[PDB]
Amino acid sequence: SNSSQAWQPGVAMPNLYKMQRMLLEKCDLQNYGDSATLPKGIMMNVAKYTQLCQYLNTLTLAVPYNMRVIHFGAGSDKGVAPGTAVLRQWLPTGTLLVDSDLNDFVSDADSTLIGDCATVHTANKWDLIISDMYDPKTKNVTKENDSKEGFFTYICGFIQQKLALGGSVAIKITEHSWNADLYKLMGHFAWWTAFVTNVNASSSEAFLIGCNYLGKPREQIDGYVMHANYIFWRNTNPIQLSSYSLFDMSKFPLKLRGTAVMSLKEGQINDMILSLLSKGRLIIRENNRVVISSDVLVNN
Amino acid sequence: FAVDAAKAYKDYLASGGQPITNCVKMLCTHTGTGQAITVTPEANMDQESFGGASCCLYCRCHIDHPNFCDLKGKYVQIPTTCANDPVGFTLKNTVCTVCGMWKGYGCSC
RNA sequence: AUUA
Ligand SMILES: Nc1ncnc2c1ncn2[C@@H]1O[C@H](CSCC[C@H](N)C(=O)O)[C@@H](O)[C@H]1O
Ligand SMILES: OC[C@@]1(O)OC[C@@H](O)[C@@H](O)[C@@H]1O
Ligand SMILES: OC[C@H]1O[C@H](O)[C@H](O)[C@@H](O)[C@@H]1O
Ligand SMILES: OC[C@H]1O[C@H](O)[C@H](O)[C@@H](O)[C@@H]1O
Ligand SMILES: OC[C@H]1O[C@H](O)[C@H](O)[C@@H](O)[C@@H]1O
Ligand SMILES: OC[C@H]1O[C@H](O)[C@H](O)[C@@H](O)[C@@H]1O
Ligand SMILES: [Cl-]
Ligand SMILES: [Cl-]
Ligand SMILES: [Mn+2]
Ligand SMILES: [Zn+2]
Repeated sequence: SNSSQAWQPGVAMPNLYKMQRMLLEKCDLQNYGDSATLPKGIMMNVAKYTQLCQYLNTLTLAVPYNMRVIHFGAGSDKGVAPGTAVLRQWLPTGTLLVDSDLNDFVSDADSTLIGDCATVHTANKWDLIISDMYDPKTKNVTKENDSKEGFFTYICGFIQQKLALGGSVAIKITEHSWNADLYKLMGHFAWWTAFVTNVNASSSEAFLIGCNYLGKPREQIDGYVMHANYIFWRNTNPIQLSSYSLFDMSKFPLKLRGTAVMSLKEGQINDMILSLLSKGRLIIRENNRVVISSDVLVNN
Repeated sequence: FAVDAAKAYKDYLASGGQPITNCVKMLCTHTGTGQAITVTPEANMDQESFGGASCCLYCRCHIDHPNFCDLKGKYVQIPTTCANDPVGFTLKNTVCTVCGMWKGYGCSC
């Protein structure tokens, strides 16, 4: 924790690593499992989400009035939602925040949906999607590390159908919890990266961040190759655990930019509109009421 | 009939019961207004800020609220000397309606 | 993955 990156909230995958064509190898971190020293009484996920938000503060996120944020995998074994509490602290006052999890939990969100994420429906679009979902069965490694389906299939469809143009995502992955189609969708944003929090530098965990959704492929990404590139980066670039950025919260709140919100048909999305989307200066979606629901399977 | 969750927790603590854990403590500047319940963390140098829902006995125990939940979606500031039991502090204390701080910890109403 |  003496390298200049130790004062940052975390480390983003460098561009040259994204341009390689590596074969998938076993992830082997020299500090695997080591614990970070956190400020007294601070939970790991408050520190982790604080560093994710500090990093998102450096990107061109669109931040309109009445911003809409949905948080998947917001519950925990503690029965509370530490990540949601940090999102609520970070987002401008008045931001609509919806969260969800397979298991019941108490939340600071405006609305909470309990059930498999595949049961969640919304006839509305979102400005920011955060996912911390992880399938416990991913720990049972009995074969080749292949692209995983489950909630990742739902997240890819949710991004393609419910993310507003100009919107952004942060989706948690790990060495074994990953999806090739999700990496491919990162090529549908103005910019993307794999971000590792400094407090969890000893984990293969990263947040795949898509910044400013364009709804069309800007670059063609092979998801198998890109995950192999991600693991290669992690295997050859040890990151020192660091909680340094957690001590300066003076510039933490996301700045309300009042980003313009417009409704436009796909036939009106010209290069001038794409430029505004790419700079975080425009959100394209309806501004109707937010309605959400969870499908309930009825059994006798 | 009505189950008095509040008295039951006060009695539990009096008999040496361990305080409710997992109240979500937030990272903040500790240069805030110091008010009791706020839309964002406002802890001063003598307080800790916690996510409201995690400090509400009714939310945590999955019980009906005695009324609407005034803590859910907000942040509660707890004196650092009492931060070991945020749920207990929110029950045993009251907020000065005018000032906005806890009675006996900055104000008196 | 929900550090210690
Ligand atoms: N298919 C699915 N649908 C919904 N939630 C799922 C899911 N698969 C896994 N999850 C959830 O993903 C979560 C991973 S732990 C999340 C911790 C939480 N983000 C925090 O702030 O502490 C678990 O709560 C698990 O129930
Ligand atoms: O609920 C109070 C608290 O101090 O209990 C022990 C740990 O669970 C802490 O995170 C929590 O804030
Ligand atoms: O706060 C800025 C920090 O980052 C700088 O790049 C230096 O590496 C470090 O000495 C400094 O404290
Ligand atoms: O050109 C790409 C640049 O703009 C993107 O929108 C990102 O926010 C920024 O991190 C990146 O350096
Ligand atoms: O919602 C949280 C629960 O589900 C998660 O998948 C974890 O495996 C489990 O430990 C936790 O109690
Ligand atoms: O525990 C290993 C390291 O991680 C912590 O988060 C701190 O940043 C550092 O002081 C400590 O040495
Ligand atoms: Cl799968
Ligand atoms: Cl910001
Ligand atoms: Mn870890
Ligand atoms: Zn409550």
